[PDB]
Amino acid sequence: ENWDDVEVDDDFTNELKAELDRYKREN
Amino acid sequence: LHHSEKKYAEEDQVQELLKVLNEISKTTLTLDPRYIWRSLKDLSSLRNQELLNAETLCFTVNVLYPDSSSFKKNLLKFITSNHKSSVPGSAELRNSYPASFYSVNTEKKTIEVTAEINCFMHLLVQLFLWDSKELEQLVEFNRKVVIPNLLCYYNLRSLNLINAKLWFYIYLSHETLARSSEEINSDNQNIILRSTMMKFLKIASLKHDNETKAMLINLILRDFLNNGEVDSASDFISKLEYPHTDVSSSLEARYFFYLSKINAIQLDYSTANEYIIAAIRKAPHNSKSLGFLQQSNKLHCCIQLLMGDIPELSFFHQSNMQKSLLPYYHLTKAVKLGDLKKFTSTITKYKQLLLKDDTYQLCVRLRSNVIKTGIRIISLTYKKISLRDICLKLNLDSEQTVEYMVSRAIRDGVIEAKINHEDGFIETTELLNIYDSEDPQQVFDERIKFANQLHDEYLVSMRYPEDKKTQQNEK
Amino acid sequence: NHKLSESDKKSKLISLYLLNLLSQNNTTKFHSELQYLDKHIKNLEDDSLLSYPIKLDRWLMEGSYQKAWDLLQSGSQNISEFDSFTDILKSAIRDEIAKNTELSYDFLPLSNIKALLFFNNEKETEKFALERNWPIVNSKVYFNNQSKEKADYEDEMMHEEDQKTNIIEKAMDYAISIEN
Amino acid sequence: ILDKIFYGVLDQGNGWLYVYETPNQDATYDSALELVGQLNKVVDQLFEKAS
Amino acid sequence: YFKLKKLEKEYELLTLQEDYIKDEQRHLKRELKRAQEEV
Amino acid sequence: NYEVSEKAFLLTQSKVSIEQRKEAAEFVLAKIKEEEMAPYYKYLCEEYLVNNGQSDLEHDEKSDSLNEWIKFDQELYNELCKKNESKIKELNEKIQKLEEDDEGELEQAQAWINLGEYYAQIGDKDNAEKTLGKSLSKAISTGAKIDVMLTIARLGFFYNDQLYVKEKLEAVNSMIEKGGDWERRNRYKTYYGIHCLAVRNFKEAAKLLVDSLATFTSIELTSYESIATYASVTGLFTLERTDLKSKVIDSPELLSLISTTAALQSISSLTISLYASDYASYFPYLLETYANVLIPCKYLNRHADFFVREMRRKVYAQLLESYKTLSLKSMASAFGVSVAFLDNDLGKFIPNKQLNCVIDRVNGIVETNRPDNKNAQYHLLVKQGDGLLTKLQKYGAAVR
Amino acid sequence: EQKIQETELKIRSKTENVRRLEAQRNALNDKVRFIKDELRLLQEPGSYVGEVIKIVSDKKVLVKVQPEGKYIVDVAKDINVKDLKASQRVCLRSDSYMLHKVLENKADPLVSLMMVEKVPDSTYDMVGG
Repeated sequence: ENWDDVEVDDDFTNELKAELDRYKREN
Repeated sequence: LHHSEKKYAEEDQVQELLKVLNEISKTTLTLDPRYIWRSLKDLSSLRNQELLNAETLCFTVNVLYPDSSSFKKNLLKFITSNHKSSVPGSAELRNSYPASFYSVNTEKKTIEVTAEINCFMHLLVQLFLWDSKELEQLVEFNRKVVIPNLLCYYNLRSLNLINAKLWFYIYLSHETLARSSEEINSDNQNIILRSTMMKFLKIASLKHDNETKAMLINLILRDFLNNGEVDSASDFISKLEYPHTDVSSSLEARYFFYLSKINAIQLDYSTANEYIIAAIRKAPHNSKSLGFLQQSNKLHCCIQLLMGDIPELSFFHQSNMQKSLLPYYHLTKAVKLGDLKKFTSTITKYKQLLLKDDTYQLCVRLRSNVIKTGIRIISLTYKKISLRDICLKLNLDSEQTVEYMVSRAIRDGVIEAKINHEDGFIETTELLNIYDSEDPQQVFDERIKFANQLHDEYLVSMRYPEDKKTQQNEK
Repeated sequence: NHKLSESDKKSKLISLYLLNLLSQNNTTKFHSELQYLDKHIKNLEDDSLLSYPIKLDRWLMEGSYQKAWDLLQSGSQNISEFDSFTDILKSAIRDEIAKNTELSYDFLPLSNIKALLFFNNEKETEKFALERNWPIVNSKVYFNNQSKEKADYEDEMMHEEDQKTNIIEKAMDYAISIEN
Repeated sequence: ILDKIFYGVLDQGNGWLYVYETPNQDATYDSALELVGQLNKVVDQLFEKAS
Repeated sequence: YFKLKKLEKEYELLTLQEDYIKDEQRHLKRELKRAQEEV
Repeated sequence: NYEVSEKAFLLTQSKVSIEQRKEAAEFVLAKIKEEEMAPYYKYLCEEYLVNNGQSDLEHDEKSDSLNEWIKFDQELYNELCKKNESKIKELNEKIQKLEEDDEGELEQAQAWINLGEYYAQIGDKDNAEKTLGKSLSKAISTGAKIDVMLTIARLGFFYNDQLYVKEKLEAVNSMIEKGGDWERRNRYKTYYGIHCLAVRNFKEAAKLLVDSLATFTSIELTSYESIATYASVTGLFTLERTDLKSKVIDSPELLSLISTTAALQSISSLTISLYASDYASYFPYLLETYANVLIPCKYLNRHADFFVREMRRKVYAQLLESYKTLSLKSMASAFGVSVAFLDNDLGKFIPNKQLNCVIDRVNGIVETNRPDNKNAQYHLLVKQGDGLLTKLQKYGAAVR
Repeated sequence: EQKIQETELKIRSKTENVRRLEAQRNALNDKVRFIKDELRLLQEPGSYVGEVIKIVSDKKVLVKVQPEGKYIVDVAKDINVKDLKASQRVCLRSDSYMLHKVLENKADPLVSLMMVEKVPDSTYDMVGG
């Protein structure tokens, strides 16, 4: 549980789906 | 009913007293009474609750009373005692026997029995006081008597261990009196107590008693924390009179616990980090030591956060004490992430809890440590980063502010980088590749010193108990 | 502990003592008495006399001189009673600034250092360059990062030249003690 | 490169190739790490039956 | 005074037996070389 | 029972695919009603305590499931107890006659074999553990004690016991002689691989669930498609690219599953994108697999993003060795990655010393640091060296 | 007695070092006497090898040597004839020709071919149909 389970993650949830926005528009 | 109650408990007390009486009468053996006195504290705590207070009344009747005539009456006056016809002169366990403290030779004053009696008499007094939790005049009445009695006796080799445990009750009863009620008389009462500690410590310095000085140093260093004098603590630890040989493991953990808090204000955590770790390894894991393990772990988490390095994260969840370690997790999270508003609201809710352990002042200094740690995190991510790119992350004030905070971080050799203002970016001067330098050789030399250190102590610890088995006759 | 002492000169003399420890750079008694007082909250925050040296020392090691220098010049309480210590406190900062420009900068222009040292003239910066022996090139100040003889104290620990000889001696000495 | 057939490294910025492949050294890490795992299980059987 | 000086001579008697054993333990290793190799 | 506990925990947390909430709610009220287990219908209230998206409607109206009533009642309880109390009367009647007769060790052991399965199907946990103590003394051969290991494993999967179940698993598999028996080694590649998922192993689990025989069908406990799903979980950690193209891609065991069920998108989409080192097609397969595989499974969603962090750092390490210096805008327009999200991805690893990378923001380029160095290997021996000396000093002073 | 109290600590530490280094020296000292006295043990003719057959009321045991024949010698004074039975391999001294100790018993297989197997591995579950 070193540097993993203690702070969990709390990221890459709604920001992962938001990446496809700039991919399907600017391109 | 009450007649048979006094004979049962007193016989068990005399049975334990006669065992240590013949041990000190033959040559010099200082470890024989010590093993019984360890269990005596636990056995007397449960025995004092049973059969009320009537077990210690006839004990004063049995042996001759040098000072104890009026001491037992004043102890029973506060509780408004009833008269059971316990007046001395009824129960007689002596009956003219050599191990019974023969009376005729004692009354004629041709022999001195006061050494092994009066010194042991003060031990049973402090045990009953801690069970009933008596305060105010009863605390000062006992302390005033014991001090002249210790100065009158010569404090022999076996006499130094009798009062060694009495100092712990003197300091404990005085601190609980000040926290319960504060007055002007309690302040001047501690002035005399500070002088008594130094007078007895000088006498014990000649005998070089290991257990006696171990109890004093723990009480003297703790008194300096309430008095607030560093010069008294700094000069005290400079002599290094604390023996590491025969002192108990519980007394060792208390010694290293003070050095961590003393070195914490000197802004040098190199030596203080080892004392807080060694104090945990020398502290038992039982339930009675849980109070020390709780306070020691609270200081350990604060030392690492003040060094600019994140401690072990799994230490909180693996232990079962994390209920009180929850405030320290939000302190580490606020410093690592680098949020300015999160740190302000973190110490606000727990501000009431941080006042008891006096760790709130170390939490105020964590405000600067948020930036000190944040610079080290962003420096490892980007070796070359522009000036305005850092302010967009930690939401700092201006560009000149972040430029001058990096030069302060390299003062202690943390970041180890350079700032180029003409080019406009900060470049890291650490290329690693330390395998070609002599720096790891200095650390490897200490590992050999640590390995051979336990080798010499291995022959001392293992061979010593085998000395008695050679002289004793075997089948 | 004495709770009956209330006066305007009591909090002033205690505040002047904290500025005296920072003048000589004393890390012993300055970081100690903060926890030894009666009020660890109201007197160390709401009171501007006791919190004056606290905000300076906290912002000194922080590295931000923008808001730290304002208390030593434009402050409210630095006029009369605190002005005596402003000479050394501002001198202790510029002594650290001179040592920070050596390691983190090879060369710096005279125009940008004028704002950091809070000087109103370029000749004032060059005045301390000759006293401290700073190499000076055109429109720049060169820093060669000159050190002293050996380091610190405690001989045969990170001190003199040829440390590998003592390292070999550490392997020979403690190896004989194995049999002993 | 990733198949470990020939160890190398490219440069996509300037379109060049730098030096990558280097040999290893035994009796340092791989040999010592395997000994730490074995000694950790042996010491666990010492204080277990010692008390 | 007479019994006080008796303890000082007892410390020297303990030193005579202590210094001889420390020297003997190193000389016993020389006798082991003459023993296991000869037999 | 079938699957032990899966459908009960499918309704615990579901981020997407609301249609699976209806199917999972209809299965928990079906099998339990069809089976003989009385209490396992009551535990539905205790399992969802302190959770987001609870399917139990009592004091909380926030349930988003279509079937909101899992709560225990006395209507189903009275129907299940009538079938449980009727069969135990017939079992205790026939077995009691065999105890007084005492003919052979087979009838004494077989009597408790049918009970060990019966007390598990009537909802008795601790009562079924006492049945193994009587069958242990009645054991005949080594195979008789193996059935005791099955009962410990079956009853241990409900609460996921990693202590007594995992320890007694290797004790029965070893005993005196291990051998190549199919009643031990085959169950060692399955039962032991399950406990490795809860302790976050990913190393020893990749040497069993990945490389093994082609069946391992446990029926009521696990199926073939369930075990084959975890093959891509632990196979992407320890196994390097050399073993990914042999025991994963070209392995004939996973070739038949791709052509059968294409809705997994794990052993196929993730393995092809990782083998090609193409981040353009590797990104869309991360969200599809995380939702339909990691979340529904009980031994996965407990990791979830913890397992996602390991997959992302794998592709960043492969591309790191493919170039020295590259512009940030060039890689952004190549693999189709945003510039803003690029700084957040590399910010969770580089400061943790997971990957060595250098980025120059002045020119907008990324560099490559030395992946392996002699001093970096000795730093790991410092903690391992001092970690051993800590136990030798601490435990050495304790016993004295 | 101030000078005595300063040296009072020397009554223990100096006494311990004499006792601690005693058995440590005696450990190497005994090895010197054991090896030098081994010459008498190496020059000793040794002992024969035999087995017990039968006993009599005269405290004389019949020892059967494997290469040689049978011999009747005297039992050792430490034990008696009640603890000795047939098919028991014992020791026979070469000098005084008497009993020394007991080695072991006779192996389970006897005569030419002897098959003795208790609790075999075959069970009812291992045989189907």
